[PDB]
Amino acid sequence: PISPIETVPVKLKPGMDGPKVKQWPLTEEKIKALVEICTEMEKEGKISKIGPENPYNTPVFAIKKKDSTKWRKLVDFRELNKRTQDFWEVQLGIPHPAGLKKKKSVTVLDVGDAYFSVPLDEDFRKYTAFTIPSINNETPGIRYQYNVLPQGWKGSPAIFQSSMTKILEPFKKQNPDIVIYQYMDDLYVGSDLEIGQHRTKIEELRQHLLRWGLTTPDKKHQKEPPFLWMGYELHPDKWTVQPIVLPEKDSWTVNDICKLVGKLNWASQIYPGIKVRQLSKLLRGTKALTEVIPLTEEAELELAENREILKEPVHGVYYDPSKDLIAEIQKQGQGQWTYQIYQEPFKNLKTGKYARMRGAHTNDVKQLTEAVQKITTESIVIWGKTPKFKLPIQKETWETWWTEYWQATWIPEWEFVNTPPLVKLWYQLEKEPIVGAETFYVDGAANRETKLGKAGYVTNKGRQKVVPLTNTTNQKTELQAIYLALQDSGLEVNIVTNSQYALGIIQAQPDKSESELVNQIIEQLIKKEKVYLAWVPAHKGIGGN
Amino acid sequence: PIETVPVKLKPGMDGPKVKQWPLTEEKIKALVEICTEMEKEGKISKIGPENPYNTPVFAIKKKDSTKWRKLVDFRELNKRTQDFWEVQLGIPHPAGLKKKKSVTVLDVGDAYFSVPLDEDFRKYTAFTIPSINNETPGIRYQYNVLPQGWKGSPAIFQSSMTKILEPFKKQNPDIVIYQYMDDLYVGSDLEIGQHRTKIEELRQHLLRWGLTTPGYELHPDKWTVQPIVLPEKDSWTVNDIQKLVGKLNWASQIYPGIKVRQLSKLLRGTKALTEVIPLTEEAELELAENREILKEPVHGVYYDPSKDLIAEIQKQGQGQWTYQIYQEPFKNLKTGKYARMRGAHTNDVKQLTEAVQKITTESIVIWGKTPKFKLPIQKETWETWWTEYWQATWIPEWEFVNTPPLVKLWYQ
RNA sequence: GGUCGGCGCCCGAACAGGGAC
DNA sequence: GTCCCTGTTCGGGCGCCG
Ligand SMILES: Nc1ncnc2c1ncn2[C@H]1C[C@H](O)[C@@H](COP(=O)(O)OP(=O)(O)OP(=O)(O)O)O1
Ligand SMILES: [Mg+2]
Ligand SMILES: [Mg+2]
Repeated sequence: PISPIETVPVKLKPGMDGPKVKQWPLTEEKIKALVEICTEMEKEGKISKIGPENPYNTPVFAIKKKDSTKWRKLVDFRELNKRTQDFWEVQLGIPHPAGLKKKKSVTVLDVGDAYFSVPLDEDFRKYTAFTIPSINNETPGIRYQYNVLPQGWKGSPAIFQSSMTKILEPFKKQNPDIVIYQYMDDLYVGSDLEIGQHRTKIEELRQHLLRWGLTTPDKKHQKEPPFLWMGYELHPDKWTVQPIVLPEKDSWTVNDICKLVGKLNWASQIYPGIKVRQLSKLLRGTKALTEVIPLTEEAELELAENREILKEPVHGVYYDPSKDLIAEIQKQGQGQWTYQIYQEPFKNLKTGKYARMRGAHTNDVKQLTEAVQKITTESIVIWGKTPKFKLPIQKETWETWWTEYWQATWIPEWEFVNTPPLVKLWYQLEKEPIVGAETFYVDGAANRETKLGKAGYVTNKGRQKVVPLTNTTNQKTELQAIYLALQDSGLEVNIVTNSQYALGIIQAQPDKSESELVNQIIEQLIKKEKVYLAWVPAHKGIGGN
Repeated sequence: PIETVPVKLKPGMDGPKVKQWPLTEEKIKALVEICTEMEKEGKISKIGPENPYNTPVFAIKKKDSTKWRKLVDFRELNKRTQDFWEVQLGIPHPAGLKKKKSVTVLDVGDAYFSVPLDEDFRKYTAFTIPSINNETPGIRYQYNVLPQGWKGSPAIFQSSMTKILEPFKKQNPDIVIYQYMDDLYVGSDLEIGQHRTKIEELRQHLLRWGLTTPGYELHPDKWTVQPIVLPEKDSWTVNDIQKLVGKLNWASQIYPGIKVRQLSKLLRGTKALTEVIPLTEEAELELAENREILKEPVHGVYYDPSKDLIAEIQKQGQGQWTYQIYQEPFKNLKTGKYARMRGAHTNDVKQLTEAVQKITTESIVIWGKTPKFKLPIQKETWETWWTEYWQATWIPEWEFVNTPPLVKLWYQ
């Protein structure tokens, strides 16, 4: 029936009252389904007929379970949610199959009518009031309150998950070496007993769950692989993602694109080399989820590539804690990175991508460091340890970067893997001035009001330039002055400036900018043999600053 | 039998609601073992999701320990309990500690589990053990006794601690003892032998008084001072003088009497950076007066007991790290430099973590406060790695900066 | 057509701090 | 007061799980 587990004292936010909302008018089919349901639960212990001394009401509806005929009765408890106390969620993330160890025997149970088997706080029941029309117009309709966790009420998930832990604990304690992956009401149960002992242990556990009001219907995957679980198929020595079906469109709405990008993202956990930059690039200046947007040629190419990636078949393996984790990263271009985590070669635990872009200006070294950071944290969640890295950057490159950078930066144990394109720094600033090279004192400034500015330089050899700029800023004119000295100098050059801003952008050796100007500067820096940059204060009459 | 000190957060503030971060397997194993034992002793107990509060939990090994030690990050709870532990039940900081020749740090956190925690306050001390691969929902506990890591616990235990140390103090009245968080700072001017001996005695005294202990020997006198220094050259290039003038121009915000007029003159044309230019007699004079000013202390610079401390750190390269501690801009209470710490020449994060602990430990001794750090590191980088290197039972506050060195101010 | 909790990815807007005119 | 760097912190959308 209903669990004997003690109830969870729940309250409302101080100075707030229960909900007062009238039913969504709904389809007759829905009404019939709900009528069946409410009668059932009435009979069972789950629902109770309320009198007229119940002032509150909140709308209900129903959905279908997937590949099913049964209805899930939901309650739009939004308003009530606004007015319920906050909870601390105990669900901290999602189990992943690449994190499972190899077990000799495996079972996957599911709990029948999970929520409705858990008693609600007596004193709180009053607010879960809902009405159901017998017919849409014909009769007033019977109305009720819940005695058990509703479905749509913001406290239900954590209360269920915590109650499930509470129930499982005596059994788990009695059975130290039975692994139980508990996610909401899915129980993946794994052991190293022979199939007989294991089946016995399973029966024990189902009995136990029964003693606490919890039923395991015979939608239990008996130890017959493959087991369907958390969106995956679990074979004895491999797992795969359940079939992913990409959107196909003649004409693409922003809704379609969001759906496609989401689906590719899910896919990228085990399909190597999936990119989304170009498809994602079309969702920048978008307003309507209905708004249609033309596929760029480049986006088109990206989609073709992903679509044929999703053709050649893949599977991940399980985790062997007696072998090292390895994480291997390749560079894709345009700030896109992918990676595979494996233990034996060619046998991925899982794969993944990193494409995020942070800051206006950046370089490949920084982005690789970020991809390492992301993978590290993911690995800690999944396996609780940091994998050894294989990275497409020369040990010397990395040493030059981290030892000269003014920010603290680090990468854990890694080795060079010679898989092009290699990550490199594209240019290097001198630490000392260059003898025999022309010195440029550069300078730019603009008008805050009129947005007109000037950028130019004067040279120890008499070279001079001034350039008028239209619709600009101080910062812009400052990058412009530097850029003109780069444009007009030989292969070696010293450049003096008072822009801390421009100097602070350039000394971080970026190879990538949101800003065209900065990118042009970068192109110029790459063509030089030797560039020395220096700062001097303004308003003190240093040269032509 | 023991009476619990009522505790109320500062008016107009909620309890902490901070998300638990991912833990390595060895840290989760240690924590699971520790909390199991602690619940068996009543020190903590399970709570549900209807307690809306949370504080991150993790685990560390102290320097040379091999013994995992539970650490709760009560920073949020501490700055919400502030007038409770700083004002109502503040612990006095002894000006003499910092003057002592030798100062030893002893761990006494365990003691605090002797004392019940105010029933109404327990809910605020909630934490959640996480699990590898999210095999389970997190397991939530709260504290029944005074927790390690909360500034309230030394506050409340203060009475018992003074009562306990009373004899030893009576015998050795020359010795300063300071209680900060889970630590006891024991300073004296004895020569080392008799110092360490006395520490051993105190360890025994504490041992019999029902309180255990898991070298840690400071010498505040040798806490170096890192000033601003100008270069010395027989020949000066245009570039050298530009460097010299930017440095002096930065310096002037701290020392008002500094001037660059004569030196600036030398840079009037637009000469080649590499060109040597004779120092003008006036310029030499200005320069010498400036070395003189930089030799002297800043004027009117005093610790304000009502303001917080701030620490900035600069990465100088080659394992070298400079820092300043101030309450107001350009009014440095202290400057310094570390070199050759664990991780030198291979790991910036480990070095910086060490720097942060050294500096915090120094501030505790000198002022009885822990500074808020400005850290030269991207946030993600720090957050990913700092708990792997943390060896202390407190955690300072911090924020992130990215300040390209245009002038080499604190290192030559 | 419509509810909840978690985790992923992306977009946005505010707010705090800090520099530079 | 604009312009332009660190960081919060809340909102939205899609995917996936229950
Ligand atoms: N779309 C949803 N909205 C709110 N709660 C949900 C939703 N889907 C699932 N849940 C919650 C309520 C369920 O009791 C619990 C378990 O999920 P589920 O196994 O899918 O249904 P169920 O246990 O209630 O019935 P069944 O026996 O068919 O599995 O998760
Ligand atoms: Mg179910
Ligand atoms: Mg289920």
